[PDB]
Amino acid sequence: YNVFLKWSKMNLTYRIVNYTPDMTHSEVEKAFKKAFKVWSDVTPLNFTRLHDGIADIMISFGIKEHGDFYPFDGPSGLLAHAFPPGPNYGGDAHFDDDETWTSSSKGYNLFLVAAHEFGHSLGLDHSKDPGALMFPIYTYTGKSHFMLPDDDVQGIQSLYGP
Ligand SMILES: CC(C)[C@H](NS(=O)(=O)c1ccc(-c2ccc(NC(=O)c3cc4ccccc4o3)cc2)cc1)C(=O)O
Ligand SMILES: [Ca+2]
Ligand SMILES: [Ca+2]
Ligand SMILES: [Ca+2]
Ligand SMILES: [Zn+2]
Ligand SMILES: [Zn+2]
Repeated sequence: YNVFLKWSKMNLTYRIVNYTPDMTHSEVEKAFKKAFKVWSDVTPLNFTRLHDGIADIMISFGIKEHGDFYPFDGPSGLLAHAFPPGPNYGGDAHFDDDETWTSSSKGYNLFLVAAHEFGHSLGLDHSKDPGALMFPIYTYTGKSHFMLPDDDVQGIQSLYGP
């Protein structure tokens, strides 16, 4: 794993500011929740969704320039990114809506990206282990279950413990 500063608290909050047209509000909510559980199952980190106001990790769907000068690029290329732990933009996660998001395989599986992105949100950088979730390349397994690779368990736990 690779770490460049982690959250001083274990109970973090998150808010879904907007939704992509590719999935139902429910599909999106289910995918992010599951993504958060990936890290919550292996550390003491707890996540609570908020509906209004500012949360630690604000989740939004955008295109091109969307408020942080880290513009997206339309179809292909970048699909999403997040800021490391910290206030305001820190930990926030943005998803390029010029990409097709899905709960399955026809496009970018939202759960898998979001899980990868909340890795950054929590303080993790890219892995050198090709089978790691935090590896810089996205992949679909075609399998229903997702077990966080031992490497990311090691990485995440090196910052928050078991
Ligand atoms: C720095 C900025 C510019 C960069 N932005 S980017 O738009 O280029 C970008 C964003 C996310 C990814 C990405 C990488 C890896 C995954 N992981 C998996 O799919 C995955 C599935 C999977 C299944 C079993 C075991 C491990 C696994 O890992 C999921 C998504 C790849 C590239 C970044 O945040 O990575
Ligand atoms: Ca793109
Ligand atoms: Ca934030
Ligand atoms: Ca889209
Ligand atoms: Zn952004
Ligand atoms: Zn990444």
